[PDB]
Amino acid sequence: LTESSTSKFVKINEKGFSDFNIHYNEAGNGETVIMLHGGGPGAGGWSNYYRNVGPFVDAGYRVILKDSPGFNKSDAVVMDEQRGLVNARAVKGLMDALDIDRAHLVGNAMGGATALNFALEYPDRIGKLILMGPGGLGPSMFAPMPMEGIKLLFKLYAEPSYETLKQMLQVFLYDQSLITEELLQGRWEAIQRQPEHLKNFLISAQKAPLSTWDVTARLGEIKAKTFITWGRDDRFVPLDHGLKLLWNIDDARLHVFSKCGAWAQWEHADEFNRLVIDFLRHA
Amino acid sequence: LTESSTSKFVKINEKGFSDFNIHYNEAGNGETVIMLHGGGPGAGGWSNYYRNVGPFVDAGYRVILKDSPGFNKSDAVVMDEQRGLVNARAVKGLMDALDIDRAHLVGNAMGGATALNFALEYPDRIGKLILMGPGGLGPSMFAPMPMEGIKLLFKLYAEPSYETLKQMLQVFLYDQSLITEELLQGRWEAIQRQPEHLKNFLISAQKAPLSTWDVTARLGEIKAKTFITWGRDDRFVPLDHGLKLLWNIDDARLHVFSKCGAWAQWEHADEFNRLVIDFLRHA
Amino acid sequence: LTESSTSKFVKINEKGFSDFNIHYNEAGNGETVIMLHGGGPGAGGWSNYYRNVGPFVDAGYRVILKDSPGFNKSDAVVMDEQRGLVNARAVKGLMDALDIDRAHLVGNAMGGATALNFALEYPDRIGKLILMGPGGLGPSMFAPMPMEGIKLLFKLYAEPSYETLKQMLQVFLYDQSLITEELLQGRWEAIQRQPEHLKNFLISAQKAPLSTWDVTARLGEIKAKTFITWGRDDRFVPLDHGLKLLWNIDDARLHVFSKCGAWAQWEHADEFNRLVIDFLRHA
Amino acid sequence: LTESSTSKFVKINEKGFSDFNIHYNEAGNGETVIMLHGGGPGAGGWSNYYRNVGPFVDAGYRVILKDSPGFNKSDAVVMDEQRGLVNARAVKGLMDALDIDRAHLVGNAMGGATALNFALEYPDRIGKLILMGPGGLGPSMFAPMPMEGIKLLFKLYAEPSYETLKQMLQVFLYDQSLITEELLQGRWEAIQRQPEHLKNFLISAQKAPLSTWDVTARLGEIKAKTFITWGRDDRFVPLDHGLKLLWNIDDARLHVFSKCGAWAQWEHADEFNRLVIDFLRHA
Ligand SMILES: O=C(O)/C(O)=C\C=C\C(=O)c1ccccc1
Ligand SMILES: O=C(O)/C(O)=C\C=C\C(=O)c1ccccc1
Ligand SMILES: O=C(O)/C(O)=C\C=C\C(=O)c1ccccc1
Ligand SMILES: O=C(O)/C(O)=C\C=C\C(=O)c1ccccc1
Ligand code: NA
Ligand code: NA
Ligand code: NA
Ligand code: NA
Repeated sequence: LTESSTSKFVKINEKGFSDFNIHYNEAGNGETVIMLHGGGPGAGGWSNYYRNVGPFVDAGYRVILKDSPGFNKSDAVVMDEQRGLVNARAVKGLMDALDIDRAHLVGNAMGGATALNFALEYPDRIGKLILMGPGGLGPSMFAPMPMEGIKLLFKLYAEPSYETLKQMLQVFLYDQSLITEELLQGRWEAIQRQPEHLKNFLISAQKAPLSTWDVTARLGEIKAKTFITWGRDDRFVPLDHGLKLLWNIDDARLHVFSKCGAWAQWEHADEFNRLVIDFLRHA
Repeated sequence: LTESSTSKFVKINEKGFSDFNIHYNEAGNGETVIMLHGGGPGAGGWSNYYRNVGPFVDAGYRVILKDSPGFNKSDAVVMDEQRGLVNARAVKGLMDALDIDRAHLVGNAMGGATALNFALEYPDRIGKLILMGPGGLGPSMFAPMPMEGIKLLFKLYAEPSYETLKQMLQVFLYDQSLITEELLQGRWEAIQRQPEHLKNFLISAQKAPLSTWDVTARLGEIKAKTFITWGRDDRFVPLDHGLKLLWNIDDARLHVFSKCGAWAQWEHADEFNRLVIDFLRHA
Repeated sequence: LTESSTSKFVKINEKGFSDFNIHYNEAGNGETVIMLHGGGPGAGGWSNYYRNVGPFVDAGYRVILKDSPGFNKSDAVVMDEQRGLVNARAVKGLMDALDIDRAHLVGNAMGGATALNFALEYPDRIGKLILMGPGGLGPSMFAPMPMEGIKLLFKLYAEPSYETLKQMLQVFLYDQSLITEELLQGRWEAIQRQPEHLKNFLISAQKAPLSTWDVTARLGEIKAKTFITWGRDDRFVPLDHGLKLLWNIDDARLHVFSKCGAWAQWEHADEFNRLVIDFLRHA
Repeated sequence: LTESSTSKFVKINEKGFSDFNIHYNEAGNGETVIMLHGGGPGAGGWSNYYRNVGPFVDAGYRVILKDSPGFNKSDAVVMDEQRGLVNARAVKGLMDALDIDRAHLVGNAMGGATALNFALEYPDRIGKLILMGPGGLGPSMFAPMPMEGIKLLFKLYAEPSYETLKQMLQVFLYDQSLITEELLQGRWEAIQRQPEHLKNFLISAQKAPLSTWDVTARLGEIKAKTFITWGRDDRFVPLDHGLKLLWNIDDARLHVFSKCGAWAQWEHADEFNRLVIDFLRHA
């Protein structure tokens, strides 16, 4: 599978969205699993999940790697509401357009926020819920905020450079040897190709600060079976939030990977794939 | 499989042990997995692991449910050293007697301490290491100690009664509906059948308090791939110790079950069996 | 100072309360400090704060040790709303009746909940806010709930006995040598003298479970300078809630006493008195 | 009081030290309080404690602001052992040279490590122990390590610049408005004046990594009354280590300041001074 061979576009129409272009990468034909990416400069579905798409398709799922609004090849947008919710509206728009009744969701960081908001807003449209270090769940009991990684994410949005990108990826990943030229060049291309996304993200963030994303009080509404993953060494979203989700969601479990930053699906892809596929099949 | 059909005895000779009788329950014939039980009155291998033995044997392992010294049908003993270490010596004694070169270990609570000590003392004799809420790892950063459950364990040792046993099991398990008459009668029979074990446990505990069990400082020596499990609702061994192990053992992961006390292998048997079998096969 | 010499009654009329009798103990004539007690059987203002009233009066404060509705010598009541809020309404009723414009509040456990609700509902009527292990702030990130101490508090409400009272106090206090016959007999007398309070508490608790008390989401509204204290060894209200308050209230500090249960003002009276008086004078 | 008027030098001779020059700033004549600084580039006694020296002297103490070996105006040194211990040896050397029998110690970060090692090695020579976010106490249960601030401290040691110094101070302090030109120019002068200290620090750190500083296992030996302070927002030394000390030292208390980085004695000087003076007088 390649980005090119799996690349698709769909126009969505949900609430605020009118004829809004969503890019996604699709493979497989079984039960639908929609995978949702983080909010860093240059993020997108394919780059975030390229180590996961194959095994999930092999396991028999239909995998959709979605570009959230204002990222990668989806349309540009300035958001005045918290991104988790707006993003979830876009997932519903995509599912309606593609005639998908229910989907399992997988989301890291911003994508975890998207997935939480979707489960809250459209409980009849979700299967299982897989969350990797979801962002926006209020203060940490231990970590000073903004987190180290979030400071770098804002620095790169405001003053994009290849050097600052490398600095951000060094904080993002636990194992520095994973930062190949291929990874760097790829993310840098996505940043260079869509400068408007960077500008728009910063305007959006002013309009709706991270505090507005906090859906903690509503977590008791979630009836989806939930699998929470965390990197032990995540410098972007605090580990204690894994506990917050575990205590507040009715049917959840928590898996923490050692030697792992904020990209567990990439850093620990084999174990992540096995655990999540097992969860989807058997939980 | 039944307790009777799987029941075996072996005399061990390791360090302090001379012609010491160890009872165990064995089934299967593949790679050896030795499962080690907790330290509560009436504990033993079969009762602790009866929901696990079948699936592990089905998966192709040789399962040995070991009775630790001073429990169930193994010989009575008064220990002057911390039980984790003495217990680990007994595992080695059993393996030598049965000509087993390496074993995967599974242990909860006291059995987790046994398994940690074994990995430390005999690193050439262990495969993978599976730890469920291991006891004795020093103070908690959050929980007042002695833990609520430990107070009840000592109360039942000192003044055994069916009522106090039920009180202890109510704290041990998250879901109260799991406390059937079968469970209660079974544990009560093991308590009634070996009063000497109760007396000896209390003498042992005076000679080597829980502080003596703390092997935290040596955790960096462990080279075994390690899978740590915890019940979110464990009132016997504090949840933050799962983090302690995750930060201090080189290659570990942590899985926390929601709605789960100190007997995760029984309370969440299906998920526990699937996760641990996957770990043994693929990690 | 004695209970008898300081004993007063005042009828209150606030919202739901009509000609409702509130008992309190008053001494001193400076700035008013209202001290609010916990929710255990037999609790009351004088017994909870008798080691604190003298030093605060010596420091120049007017101290009011208030009996909350449904405790000690205040009127009996069945509450259908969370007690923190109803209790706070009663504090306002008392202050209005006594022509007190602003008060500093001190409250432990249930009384901490009362004080938080008061600061939220009547921000113009509070000076400084002193909180000792306040109850009802939602789940713990570490402690299984209901807490060990809360289980015993409900057991004593339902089946009052001198033995169960002693068991509860053993969990309440860190240092067992503090449990004198005087303490036990005193609390037992308050329990024996007002059986209706026990019955009513249990009815109230069914109508408004501890979850209803959770004001976490509103903590950002508190503008009062806040001093949070915790016992390291509190088995009634979880230590991590001290962190929750510290991160969520604008101007707070946290002081944790070692070797201390849920009655820090009594167990560590000298240090508590010095710290809180310094805070009132200088913060 | 000024740096110049209080400036003194003393040659020390303790274990490895031979005629080793120690610089310190002294004022007052009562009970001796030795204050010990952190390990950042350009750190020293006067700059670290200039908001504290006056009030402590006013309270009646003899205050010695000590420059640790390899900092500020003390002699250059390459250390092959953990700095906490070597530093503590230097404190003893100073006390012996000045005929001081016992001292109260105050230390932040590296200085907290110095003070812990001193209490362990010379328990007959310490009064009370005041610890502000002491460094080197092993892994955090929550924070990825090396901490954000420690990364910047090493960056500034290796590539000193005014810009990198400002970046470090921005992480060091919670309130950015405290970073005046006076603060920056002062620290920069100390860095420019002693380049050899920077080079030597980096050589020392290679010889004895932060892991070597971990004295956790010995904390039970400390008999000194101990006051632990932490900044809620400390990005250099993890907040949970305040809990570690509180559970492991016999007679400790913990005070956490909100809106506070790694320099609590400067960021919250008034409250810090009041609390520590009260502790020295009355605990
Ligand atoms: O998208 C990425 O891969 C990336 O580099 C960082 C993602 C950061 C987040 O999505 C995020 C969102 C909210 C809070 C914390 C973190
Ligand atoms: O063995 C059992 O099943 C049981 O009821 C309790 C086990 C308790 C422990 O083994 C234990 C050991 C050390 C510390 C904490 C807990
Ligand atoms: O009032 C007392 O002294 C007592 O024994 C226990 C108090 C318990 C509480 O007030 C309480 C309230 C809500 C949650 C936890 C604890
Ligand atoms: O000395 C300073 O003021 C400074 O900027 C940083 C101090 C850092 C430490 O001493 C330190 C030492 C060990 C671990 C963590 C932190
Ligand atoms: Na490489
Ligand atoms: Na049943
Ligand atoms: Na006594
Ligand atoms: Na300014």
